Amino acid sequence: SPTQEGWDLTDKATGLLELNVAVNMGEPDNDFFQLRADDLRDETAYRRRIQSAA
Amino acid sequence: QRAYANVNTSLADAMAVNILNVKDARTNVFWADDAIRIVSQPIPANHELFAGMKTTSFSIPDVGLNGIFATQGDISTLSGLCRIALWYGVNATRPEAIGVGLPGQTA
Amino acid sequence: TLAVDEIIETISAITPMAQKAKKYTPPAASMQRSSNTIWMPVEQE
Amino acid sequence: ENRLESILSRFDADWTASDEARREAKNDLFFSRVSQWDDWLSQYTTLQYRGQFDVVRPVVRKLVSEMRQNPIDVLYRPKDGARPDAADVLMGMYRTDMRHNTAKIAVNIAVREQIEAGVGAWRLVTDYEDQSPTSNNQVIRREPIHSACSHVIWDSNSKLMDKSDARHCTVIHSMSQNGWEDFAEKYDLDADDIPSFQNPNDWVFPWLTQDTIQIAEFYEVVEKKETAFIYQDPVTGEPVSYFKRDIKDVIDDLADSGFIKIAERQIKRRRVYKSIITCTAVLKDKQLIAGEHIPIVPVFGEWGFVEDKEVYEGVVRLTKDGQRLRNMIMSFNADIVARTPKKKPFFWPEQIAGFEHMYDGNDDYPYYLLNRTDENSGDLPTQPLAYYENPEVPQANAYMLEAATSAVKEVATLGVETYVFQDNLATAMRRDGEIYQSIVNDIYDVPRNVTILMAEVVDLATGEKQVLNDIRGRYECYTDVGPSFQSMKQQNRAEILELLGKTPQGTPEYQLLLLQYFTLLDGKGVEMMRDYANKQLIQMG
Repeated sequence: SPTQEGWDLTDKATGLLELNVAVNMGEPDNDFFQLRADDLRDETAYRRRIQSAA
Repeated sequence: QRAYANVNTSLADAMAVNILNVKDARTNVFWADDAIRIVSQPIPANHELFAGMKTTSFSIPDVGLNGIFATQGDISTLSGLCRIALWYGVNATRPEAIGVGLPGQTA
Repeated sequence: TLAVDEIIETISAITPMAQKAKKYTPPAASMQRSSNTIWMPVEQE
Repeated sequence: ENRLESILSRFDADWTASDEARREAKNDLFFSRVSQWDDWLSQYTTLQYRGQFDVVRPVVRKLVSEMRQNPIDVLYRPKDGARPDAADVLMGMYRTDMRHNTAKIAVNIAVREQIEAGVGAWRLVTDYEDQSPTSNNQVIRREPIHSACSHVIWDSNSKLMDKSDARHCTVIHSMSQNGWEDFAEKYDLDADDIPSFQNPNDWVFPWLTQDTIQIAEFYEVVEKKETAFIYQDPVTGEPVSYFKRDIKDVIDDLADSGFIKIAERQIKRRRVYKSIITCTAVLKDKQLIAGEHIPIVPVFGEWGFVEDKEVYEGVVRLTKDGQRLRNMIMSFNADIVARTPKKKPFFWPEQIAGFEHMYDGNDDYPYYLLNRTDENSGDLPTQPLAYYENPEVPQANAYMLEAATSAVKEVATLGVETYVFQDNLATAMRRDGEIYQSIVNDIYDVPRNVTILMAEVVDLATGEKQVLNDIRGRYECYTDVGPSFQSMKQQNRAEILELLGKTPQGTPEYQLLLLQYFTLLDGKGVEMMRDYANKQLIQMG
């Protein structure tokens, strides 16, 4: 806020100014993989891959 | 408007700029805690991608972020795809509050 | 057109050999990381 | 051969068998609890108006309130030919450990889920309480299960409503990281290796963090013959005790105390084993638990089989179509009201050129003026003024809103009243009583009442641990359903008031009145009345 001194302030009122800033997001960060149905009889590698992805 | 002033004068004609990083140096970084924010959102399951995918949430540890774990299966080739996505953006809302420290900047 | 959906059966197959042959189901994780093969010893002489 | 493979194959068999019913029950829960626009799941749409003008929540609330006004609880009654007070000890124990808030909350949760989706459930567990124990420094409590449709996967080869013929059941628990750490602390698991199982929940609402850690507990019942040892009680008679229950602790202590082994027999009974399992390993294998039945009690709504496939349903399933149609029509009408041009005149610019300020909506002029002449065409053509038509709700929209509302009204009538649902709750309560009786006989110190006083006969091992002794003649009372009472004194007061409500004003009326005074609480005035009543009863003899 500004300020002004004195008793008489005719025509010396001031408006309100509120600035702003913008926020935005980037491209997603991914993990992506493919498996066949014969490779899921163990699942240990699958779970370890999920945790490593996190 | 002058209430927001932050420099004593303005940029006036041929004023020399000085580069302050004159050697390579790993940076030390200080800030006020509210200067860096991380705007994050789970990817909606109605997205054009993740179309035939079954999507659930996925809590990324340590940091307070949640991404999407989406999975799909294929019957022709008895296969499947896993996709872990994370949607976020790091925003510096108070760059005047963020700072950097450059030791050994001998010209 | 008039039509009835009773099936006219035409095949009656029988399975003696695969009924008599014993079925073996080894552990799946072991087969997965052993390339779907398993060894058995042979009676010693 | 692999225990993990066997447990898995069973679980996937049951989980595949119960797919459609579980999906419909979860959709019923979502519809009746969170939102009626199951659109967030997967539809590529925009931001339109979607309002929920509910017409089914009043019915669900009415049903739940009606069934809450009528509490139901187990009631143990002595069998035919047994001692007339054979069930008082069991009833007292049951009231003592089922008067808590946890038991009432479990029953209420199961009832609400039974009304809404079609299936609910609860669990009976045991623990070591050292401040206020029910018996043997132990307490049997009851715990709730939320979303039983997806969280309790019963045996697929079960054709009974209470699942008394089920042989295994897997219960799935999803918890946060701290929840997992405390679970591991409680069950002596390795908290570092985060477990993972079949996720029972679907991310259907814009929740941020739903859940990430899952585990299951596999209960299985085995019916086999085990050795039963016959002894000679040093007081009188011959008691029986299973070999496994005193295999090592007191097997040589009975002889020292005064019990002599008469005979050894084989008796068939059931034992229950729990396995804490994840998707890739077994953490606890076959831990024995108390009782002969699986400690999960299910409650059903409308239950049956279609073709070797289970179908259960509450009240919300058929109202979904009419409710969704009514929501859609009301949203369409709201769009009609919002985005539609209002009624205003159609003008040519030259018809009001220069007079445009008269028509802006003020009230400063006594009339409106229009231009009459055109310099190129002599005169402006004359045509009656036209006004944009007022918005109207289509006859189809009105007819279908009324029709869909009427359809929901006609189909959301459970029964005429919740008699069938309360009868299913009574079936579940009878199952709870059976399970609790088995667990009590396994862990509590049940005395035997002689007609010569209650005889509590037990012995302690060298490790200062008490090993209970219950004779095989334990099932002396059966299970029924009665009103819910918080204590045996309350039950006695209810019985005396009921008897007084049917005895005429004879001498038994005086007797029952004095009895009612005897069974009163204590302040000072009721203390005086009870003292007088006891004196009068003793004097009368």
